[PDB]
Amino acid sequence: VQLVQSGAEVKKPGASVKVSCKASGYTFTSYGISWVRQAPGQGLEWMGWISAYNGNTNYAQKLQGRVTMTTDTSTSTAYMELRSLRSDDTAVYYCARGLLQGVVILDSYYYTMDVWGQGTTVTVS
Amino acid sequence: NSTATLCLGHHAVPNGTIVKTITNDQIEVTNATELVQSSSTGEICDSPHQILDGKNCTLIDALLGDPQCDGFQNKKWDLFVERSKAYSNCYPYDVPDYASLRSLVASSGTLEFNNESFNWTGVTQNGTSSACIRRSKNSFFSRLNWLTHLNFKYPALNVTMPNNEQFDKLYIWGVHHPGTDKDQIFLYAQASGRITVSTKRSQQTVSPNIGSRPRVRNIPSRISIYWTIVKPGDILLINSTGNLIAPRGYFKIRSGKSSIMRSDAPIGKCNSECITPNGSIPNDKPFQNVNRITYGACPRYVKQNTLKLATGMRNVPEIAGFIENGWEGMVDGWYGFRHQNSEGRGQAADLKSTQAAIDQINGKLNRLIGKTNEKFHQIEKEFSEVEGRIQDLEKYVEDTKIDLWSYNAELLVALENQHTIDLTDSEMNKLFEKTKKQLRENAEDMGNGCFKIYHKCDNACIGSIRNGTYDHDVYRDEALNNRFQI
Amino acid sequence: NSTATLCLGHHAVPNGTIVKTITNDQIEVTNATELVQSSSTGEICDSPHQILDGKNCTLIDALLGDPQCDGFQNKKWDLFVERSKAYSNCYPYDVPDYASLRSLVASSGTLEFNNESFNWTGVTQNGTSSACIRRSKNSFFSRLNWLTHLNFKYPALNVTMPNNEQFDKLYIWGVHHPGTDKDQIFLYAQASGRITVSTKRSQQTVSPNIGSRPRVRNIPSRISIYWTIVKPGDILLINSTGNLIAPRGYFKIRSGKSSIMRSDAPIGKCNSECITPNGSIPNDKPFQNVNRITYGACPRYVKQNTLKLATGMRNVPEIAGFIENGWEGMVDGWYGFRHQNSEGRGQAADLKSTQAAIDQINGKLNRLIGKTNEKFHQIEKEFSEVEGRIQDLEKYVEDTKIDLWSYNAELLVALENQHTIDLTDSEMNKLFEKTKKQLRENAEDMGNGCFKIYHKCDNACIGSIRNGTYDHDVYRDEALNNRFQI
Amino acid sequence: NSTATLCLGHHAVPNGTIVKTITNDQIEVTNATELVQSSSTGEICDSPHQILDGKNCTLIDALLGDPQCDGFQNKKWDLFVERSKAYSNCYPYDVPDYASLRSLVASSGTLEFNNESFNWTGVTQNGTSSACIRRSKNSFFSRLNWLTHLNFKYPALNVTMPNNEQFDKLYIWGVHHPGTDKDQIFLYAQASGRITVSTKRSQQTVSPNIGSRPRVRNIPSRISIYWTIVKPGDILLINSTGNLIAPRGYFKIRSGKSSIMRSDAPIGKCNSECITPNGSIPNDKPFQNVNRITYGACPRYVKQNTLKLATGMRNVPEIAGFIENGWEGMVDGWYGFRHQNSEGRGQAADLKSTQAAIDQINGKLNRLIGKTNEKFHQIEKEFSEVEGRIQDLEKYVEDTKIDLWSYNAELLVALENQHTIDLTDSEMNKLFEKTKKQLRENAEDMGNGCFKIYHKCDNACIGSIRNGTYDHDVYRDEALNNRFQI
Amino acid sequence: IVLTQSPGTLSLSPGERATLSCRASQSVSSSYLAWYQQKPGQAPRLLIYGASSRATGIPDRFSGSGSGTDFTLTISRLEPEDFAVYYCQQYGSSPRWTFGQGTKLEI
Ligand SMILES: *[C@@H]1O[C@H](CO)[C@@H](O[C@@H]2O[C@H](CO)[C@@H](O)[C@H](O)[C@H]2NC(C)=O)[C@H](O)[C@H]1NC(C)=O
Ligand SMILES: *[C@@H]1O[C@H](CO)[C@@H](O[C@@H]2O[C@H](CO)[C@@H](O)[C@H](O)[C@H]2NC(C)=O)[C@H](O)[C@H]1NC(C)=O
Ligand SMILES: *[C@@H]1O[C@H](CO)[C@@H](O[C@@H]2O[C@H](CO)[C@@H](O)[C@H](O)[C@H]2NC(C)=O)[C@H](O)[C@H]1NC(C)=O
Ligand SMILES: *[C@@H]1O[C@H](CO)[C@@H](O)[C@H](O)[C@H]1NC(C)=O
Ligand SMILES: *[C@@H]1O[C@H](CO)[C@@H](O)[C@H](O)[C@H]1NC(C)=O
Ligand SMILES: *[C@@H]1O[C@H](CO)[C@@H](O)[C@H](O)[C@H]1NC(C)=O
Ligand SMILES: *[C@@H]1O[C@H](CO)[C@@H](O)[C@H](O)[C@H]1NC(C)=O
Ligand SMILES: *[C@@H]1O[C@H](CO)[C@@H](O)[C@H](O)[C@H]1NC(C)=O
Ligand SMILES: *[C@@H]1O[C@H](CO)[C@@H](O)[C@H](O)[C@H]1NC(C)=O
Ligand SMILES: *[C@@H]1O[C@H](CO)[C@@H](O)[C@H](O)[C@H]1NC(C)=O
Ligand SMILES: *[C@@H]1O[C@H](CO)[C@@H](O)[C@H](O)[C@H]1NC(C)=O
Ligand SMILES: *[C@@H]1O[C@H](CO)[C@@H](O)[C@H](O)[C@H]1NC(C)=O
Ligand SMILES: *[C@@H]1O[C@H](CO)[C@@H](O)[C@H](O)[C@H]1NC(C)=O
Ligand SMILES: *[C@@H]1O[C@H](CO)[C@@H](O)[C@H](O)[C@H]1NC(C)=O
Ligand SMILES: *[C@@H]1O[C@H](CO)[C@@H](O)[C@H](O)[C@H]1NC(C)=O
Ligand SMILES: *[C@@H]1O[C@H](CO)[C@@H](O)[C@H](O)[C@H]1NC(C)=O
Ligand SMILES: *[C@@H]1O[C@H](CO)[C@@H](O)[C@H](O)[C@H]1NC(C)=O
Ligand SMILES: *[C@@H]1O[C@H](CO)[C@@H](O)[C@H](O)[C@H]1NC(C)=O
Ligand SMILES: *[C@@H]1O[C@H](CO)[C@@H](O)[C@H](O)[C@H]1NC(C)=O
Ligand SMILES: *[C@@H]1O[C@H](CO)[C@@H](O)[C@H](O)[C@H]1NC(C)=O
Ligand SMILES: *[C@@H]1O[C@H](CO)[C@@H](O)[C@H](O)[C@H]1NC(C)=O
Ligand SMILES: *[C@@H]1O[C@H](CO)[C@@H](O)[C@H](O)[C@H]1NC(C)=O
Repeated sequence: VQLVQSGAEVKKPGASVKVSCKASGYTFTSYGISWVRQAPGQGLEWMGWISAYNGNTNYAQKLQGRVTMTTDTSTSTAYMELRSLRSDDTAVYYCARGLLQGVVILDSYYYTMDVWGQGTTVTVS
Repeated sequence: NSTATLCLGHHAVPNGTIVKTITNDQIEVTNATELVQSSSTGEICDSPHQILDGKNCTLIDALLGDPQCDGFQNKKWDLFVERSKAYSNCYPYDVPDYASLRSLVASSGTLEFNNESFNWTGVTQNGTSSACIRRSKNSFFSRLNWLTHLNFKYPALNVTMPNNEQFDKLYIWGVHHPGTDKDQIFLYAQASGRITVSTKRSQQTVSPNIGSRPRVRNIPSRISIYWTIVKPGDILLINSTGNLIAPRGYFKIRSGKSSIMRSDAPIGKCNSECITPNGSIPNDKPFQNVNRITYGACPRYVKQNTLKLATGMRNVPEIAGFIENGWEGMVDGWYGFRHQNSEGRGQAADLKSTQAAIDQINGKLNRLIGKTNEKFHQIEKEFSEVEGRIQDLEKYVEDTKIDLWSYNAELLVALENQHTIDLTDSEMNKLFEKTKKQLRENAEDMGNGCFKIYHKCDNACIGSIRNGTYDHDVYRDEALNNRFQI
Repeated sequence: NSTATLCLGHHAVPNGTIVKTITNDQIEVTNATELVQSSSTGEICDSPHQILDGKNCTLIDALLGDPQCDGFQNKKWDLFVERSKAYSNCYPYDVPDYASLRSLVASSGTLEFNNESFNWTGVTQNGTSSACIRRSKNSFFSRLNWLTHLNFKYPALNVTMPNNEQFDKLYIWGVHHPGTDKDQIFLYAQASGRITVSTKRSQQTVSPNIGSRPRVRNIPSRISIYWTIVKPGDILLINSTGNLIAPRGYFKIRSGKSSIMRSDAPIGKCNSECITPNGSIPNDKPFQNVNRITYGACPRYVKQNTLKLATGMRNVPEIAGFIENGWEGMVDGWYGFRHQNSEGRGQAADLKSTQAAIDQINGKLNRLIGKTNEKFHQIEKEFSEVEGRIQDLEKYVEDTKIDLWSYNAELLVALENQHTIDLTDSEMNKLFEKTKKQLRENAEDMGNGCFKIYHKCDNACIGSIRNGTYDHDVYRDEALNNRFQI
Repeated sequence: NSTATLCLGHHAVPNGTIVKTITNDQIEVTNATELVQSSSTGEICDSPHQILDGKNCTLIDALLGDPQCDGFQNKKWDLFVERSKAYSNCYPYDVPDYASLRSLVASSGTLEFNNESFNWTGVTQNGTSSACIRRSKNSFFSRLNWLTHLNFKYPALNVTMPNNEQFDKLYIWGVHHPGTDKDQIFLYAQASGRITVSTKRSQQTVSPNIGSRPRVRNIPSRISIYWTIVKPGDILLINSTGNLIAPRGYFKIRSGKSSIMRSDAPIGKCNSECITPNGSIPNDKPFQNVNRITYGACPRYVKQNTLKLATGMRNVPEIAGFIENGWEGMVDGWYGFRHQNSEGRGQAADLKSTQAAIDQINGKLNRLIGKTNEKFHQIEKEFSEVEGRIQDLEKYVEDTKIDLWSYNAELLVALENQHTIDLTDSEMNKLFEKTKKQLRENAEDMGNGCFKIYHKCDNACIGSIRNGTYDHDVYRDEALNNRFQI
Repeated sequence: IVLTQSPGTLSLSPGERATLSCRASQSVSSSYLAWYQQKPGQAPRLLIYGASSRATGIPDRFSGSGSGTDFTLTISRLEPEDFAVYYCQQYGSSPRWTFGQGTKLEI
């Protein structure tokens, strides 16, 4: 199973960036897509999750009102648009397979993020 | 036509599963999972617990030093496995309060033995018997020293062994009960007298009892085994005039998770946190029906052979909606819409309410699977001999525990199945009310889970209704014209 | 007039029953049933279980052969009833670990005894005492052989009795403790020595103790009773120099459902599966408050004097419907209709919602009523002596079991009553929603459980509505002209 | 304007709490209370129970009469507190089945002792030792009489003490075990012999065992302590030739609520029904997580550190109503209305539905608070020595009880939280439906918990709606003209 | 909730046993916790799902355990390829994940 992210971006403060994540090897609408931010240094900050199955989202409180997530079933792609970029947002942004959707989860495997993208390395300012 | 019918409904399957509820003993559901583990793998796992296979050796035989148990010297274990084929092949012996010593050593978890130098002057050491053949030579228990007279004298022994360490010392010793008086004189050159072994806290006095006993391995005599625990700072004093089977040192006592189990199951290469006499079992399900004797992170033992937890909707197998029946043709989700309009028929699932119901079911499942309680040393649950009131109490306690956990398992499953069903009915009703409030005055409820929409409504219109974007005012005048004729 | 009122509602009773729910401690319901059996019939039934009435005998005295117990020889039972009037009338004796031997025989369930020919040479057999008068003659226990010297000699006995049977043999034997040394010489012509009784797996050595004891039946001496269990293939060896109360044979040990109970209740001619010390009780109710000591297929013992399970609707004492109150004048069913139209005021019952409620209540009752816990041999639950640690543990185990089952009974009843009330309120709402959906746009909800139907609706019309055959398109034009004034 | 909006909703708080339900491990609620008492006050209060502080004495030391325990003579208690600092300061002794005597006396609850005149002729009374210093003088246990020879003779004793009282007499006596034979001759002028103490229902025979033991307080000899219970009408007979530590009288055995506890907590001054080794605790919460050892009206011990019982509604933090979110700006109740009309915005709480929800919550709380189970004497729960089978059974029984009560507490809290949330959601729905029914055909449901009222509606009509006095007929013509465009 | 990494294995060497652990501010279900390995220059990969279950192909040495509020990775014997930043993941009731600060396991 593979997740392929878009290439690197360089943005000026005040601009927005839309990062794509293309899925291959599994039914796209059978799982959600989670976005995680790896800042220079520091740990992994979770940003949000969107359900490819039904379109539901969940956002980190620090980014509420700033990030819009969307999916496209026909292309099996997910997008995350981060608005009003500031220099604090320079980081490597990862997409990953999230929760199982449409099926009752009995195993603990499906509560983890087992497939990760490459990381786009978005630079702000 | 000039109107459309929008029906709401839910999925169904050709063959559902029958589950129990508080109100309905046999309710058919679309899916269910088993919460009782009813089978084992047949093998005990080497991981994560250290398993010591007793083979032909019992724990006490290993403790005393039966020559066939030489391979068990200074061993450690998390679980000692006692085989039904084990037998003694050394001098016949008995142990007053055998069960207590077996439990004591089993819970200690080690046979580590440290030799000590006892004075034993004026007597002979390392007595042997033809009953205990070690390497084609007469021998004796490897952890016991059979003392006999020296030059036809056996002076009284008063031997002191202080405990200068920081741990409890377990001393195993015994008393020889000769078959006849000639054996008593031959070995000790005097009358039986008595043996007193004492510490500052306690004392044990045992008298030899000369007499004939049924021969075991051609030996008419017996050795009785006694044990004492010497606390740090205490002193072991052995006062004896004869018939003493002396210690050669001490065993360590530790606190821990060690225990002993009786099982003939083979030991294999696997990893399981739950060991039973039938072999290891998975510990995912909250309950098991394999055995009452368990070690490690095992499910609770219940009497029920099966308990099925609903993980789905009422089946209600087969235009009409959820009021009349379920829809067997849905594969995309659990809840959805079906319609008849001016273009033709169609169907689409409502995936948000499906996921809400699934998330609630996932919640219920999370609280049961993988929450196993871990237990180690426990009481004996199976007995080979009739004993008395203590055995009766142990059996009563285990039967009480089993009856109460079986009750809890039955009530838990019935309550969770009732709540799962009520939740899926609630989700169906919430979707129906959402659609009714969105349509407002542009549609009427026909009583079968469907709405009659009194205006032309194309597939974009139906899709708008399904995804929550229907604009009420746009069609209001047309609908009122159709509904009331102005 | 131009419109009609159709009210929906449910029945009520002048005086209901108070039950507990999760939400409310005292909710009045139309009907409730008792789930705690609080009284017995006062007599023990002799069917289906075999009951042996001990009369003046204890189980141990029947075992040993006290002359008054001659009528109990070779008897079998499912339940042995020990009377508070029982007393011994034979040579005084004591039994170390009395409770265990009593449990052994009670569990075995039989006094079947087979005689064996022991060598017993050189001694005088069949010793007697004035304490044990059998048939106006001095005698002794019928299952014991009091051995004394022969011609002023008591040669050492070494008597072998191999176990060549396929079952365990229970041997009962004892040790004589003379009041004086003159009695020791008179009876045995020598010093006490010691008695050893052994098998391949065990040995018991008991020394006689010469001394005066308080006179019982004018006897200053005692007999101590010991027992041994000989497994198939084993050998019983008795090594004795005097003071031996020899066995005359063996008792069989069987596995089964037999037990011992202490009860002064008469034994009658009746049939009951549950026996208590207070007599037999019905076992239809899931719980009982008669006694903690039970035998057979008994209800669980709880502390609550009463637990009432709702078997009906919430009682709301008194046109208007279910929102404000119930209807006390209905006798045909639980749910129903009332109407007021141009012909007059009427009433009819809805027997399908009523039957649905009855079916769900019957389901709950069928899961609760007639399901009991069959248990036979148990621990002792009442004590006449202060024993210490072991008695304290037995009491603790029973108190814990009782508190846990009382909790389970209380929670179960509160849950069942909460679900019964929620279900019957749901059935009322289902009937109301069904009627509303059937009426469509021809009626308005008046807020009190009644519909105002905006057209003439005679008794045929009301009947059509009640049975689900109302066609709203027949009266639609009249209803809209009345509702919206054109 | 020509149209008003009336929204219904419920309160919310900026930061709620998390509780567990049947369906969701983490549901946010406005309020919750703790049901587990996780901490003690640190002191054991001297009321309502009578507490005897053992200080430097153990219960057995006080029973025997250790010189340091003279302040405990003839004392009574409800709870005896044994300190970890207690030590013996008298002649070294051991008690076979120590735990049983300690439990026996702790259960009796008194050290009341009545002296009796035993004949004890031919022997010297009141023997003393340098180990037991009472008033800077050699002494012995105050409740024991160490008998020695008189004029180098120790005649056989046969001493009768009849029980002519209506209560059980507890006699404490012992056996002297000299370090050497020289001490045996010095004290008794003869061979060890044996001591027999008997009653009509019992006999105990103990032989002295002469030999060296490790010195405790410079004494190489030991005294073994034995006890006997004499029933009303029975006789105590002591037959002894030497080595007897005679009774001086008897202790009463009474039934009661007395027990013994091990604790180093200071004794405080308060009224607290529940005492734990960590101090007294409040007994208001149904569960506790302080200790396993309890006395009095204590909460049940569970393994959870916290269990939170919801006492409010789902928080649903943020015109619009209940369906979209809660109202954080409402502080005068739990339910209410918001308005938007020709005058402006408004808001008012509905206090009747708030009180109904509160009354139901208060009902659940009353069922869960101050309903503890009072327990007194129980099994020992903590051990300092490795004893074997009996200790293992006691530990198993307590572990089973704790696991079952922890399960019951977890299930009960999840059950109460799910019912509280379902009931308050039902109350919200009842208020919405009541408003809808009152409005009849003068308003439409907008889908977000709000009504669109199709007429000019000032604050007087809004108030009429809130208090249940809205007359839909007076506004019917205006509402229908605006709503349907007649 | 919030997780505290409390790094205890910052400096180890091949052949040593790791005691790397994670403490939650609140107790959590064991089924909702996982361990991840992030090598320099690469996206994190899942190692352990639940408290002790191995996910995809992985060496047998990566056998962890834990319960309640305290979870441990317990790497049996380190190899040079195992030096990486290890993250503790906690899944909540809502479809939300949280990570710890990360324990850097280096030579
Ligand atoms: C007491 O009796 C037993 C058995 O009756 C004797 O034991 C037997 O001794 C012979 C000696 O040749 C053996 O061959 C048998 O196998 C033994 N049988 C059993 C069951 O032990 C014992 O020797 C007798 N003791 C005395 C002192 O006469
Ligand atoms: C030891 O004392 C008891 C009682 O003090 C003696 O038993 C009494 O014996 C007489 C006749 O000798 C009887 O009339 C009494 O009823 C007996 N009383 C009891 C309580 O048994 C006993 O005989 C004495 N022992 C010796 C050896 O003299
Ligand atoms: C048996 O040995 C013990 C100790 O080995 C002897 O007890 C010691 O006696 C001396 C005086 O003789 C004391 O100073 C010691 O403190 C004692 N130690 C202990 C541990 O008791 C005992 O006397 C010996 N008995 C015989 C008969 O030799
Ligand atoms: C039931 O659920 C399990 C796990 O979600 C799934 O594998 C199985 O196919 C389901 N069965 C049906 C009939 O839906
Ligand atoms: C156990 O004893 C039997 C006796 O025949 C022997 O064949 C077998 O090899 C023994 N097993 C071990 C492990 O010593
Ligand atoms: C007895 O056997 C042990 C076994 O190692 C030996 O060390 C000791 O010296 C022997 N003593 C005698 C007297 O044979
Ligand atoms: C204990 O040892 C001493 C040493 O002199 C001896 O006199 C005494 O009889 C011994 N006692 C026993 C019971 O062995
Ligand atoms: C496990 O073993 C016990 C005892 O041998 C047996 O009663 C039980 O049926 C066995 N269960 C299974 C699943 O093999
Ligand atoms: C809803 O469905 C309609 C019809 O397909 C479409 O035109 C509209 O854009 C959809 N809206 C959303 C938010 O999906
Ligand atoms: C209650 O139910 C019983 C049957 O279980 C019936 O005999 C009795 O008449 C009922 N009482 C009422 C008031 O309905
Ligand atoms: C029981 O004993 C009493 C008193 O000796 C006697 O009157 C009665 O007849 C006895 N009954 C039987 C059945 O032995
Ligand atoms: C002893 O009594 C039994 C009773 O049946 C009898 O058979 C046996 O012959 C008697 N023996 C002697 C020596 O009296
Ligand atoms: C019992 O008392 C008598 C009194 O003469 C005495 O001779 C006998 O030895 C005593 N027995 C014991 C065991 O003390
Ligand atoms: C056992 O019997 C033999 C037979 O000669 C005898 O010598 C021995 O003393 C007896 N022992 C006992 C304890 O009765
Ligand atoms: C049954 O007997 C016991 C003991 O006599 C008594 O405590 C209990 O109250 C009795 N119960 C009934 C219902 O008679
Ligand atoms: C329903 O009631 C009406 C009343 O007249 C009757 O005509 C009709 O046949 C009934 N239908 C059924 C199915 O009972
Ligand atoms: C919770 O309820 C208590 C009363 O039991 C009250 O004192 C407290 O203020 C309430 N808290 C909130 C946040 O409502
Ligand atoms: C307990 O013993 C110690 C020994 O040093 C002493 O200081 C203390 O005062 C004693 N306590 C009492 C209450 O006698
Ligand atoms: C004490 O015992 C002796 C010997 O049995 C007896 O002579 C004496 O009278 C007794 N003392 C009394 C009865 O006070
Ligand atoms: C023994 O001491 C008690 C007081 O403890 C005293 O009353 C009694 O008279 C003394 N007897 C002798 C013989 O000294
Ligand atoms: C209660 O006492 C025990 C034993 O001293 C201790 O382990 C436990 O932590 C104590 N509980 C509290 C709440 O302090
Ligand atoms: C309800 O409120 C209206 C508006 O203020 C008022 O006129 C009316 O009297 C009130 N009725 C009651 C019962 O409070």
